[PDB]
Amino acid sequence: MKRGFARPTPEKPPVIKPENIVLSTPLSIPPPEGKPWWLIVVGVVVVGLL
Amino acid sequence: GGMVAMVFASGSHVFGGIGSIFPLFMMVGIMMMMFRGMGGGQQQMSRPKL
Repeated sequence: MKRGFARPTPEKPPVIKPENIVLSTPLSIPPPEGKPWWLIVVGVVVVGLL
Repeated sequence: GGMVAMVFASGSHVFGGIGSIFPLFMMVGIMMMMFRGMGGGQQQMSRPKL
């Protein structure tokens, strides 16, 4: 002998929510700008030699 | 040259012999800056970028 059991309407499961994400783009390396170092080096010598 | 000439006319005669190396080296340094030198942004192909 067993106890009776009637299955009711199923209870609500927790809802899943998708998400679409687009990644950021990496930074770009700064191109190599360059100073005319030798020019200012001759300068302080000339003004000094005077 | 006027500065050297002015001192010579005054009679100091300090630039005689090796003393003359000071005016000589200076005149060379000035020449390097005014004739070759370096260009601005209008001359993009500076040696380090090319």
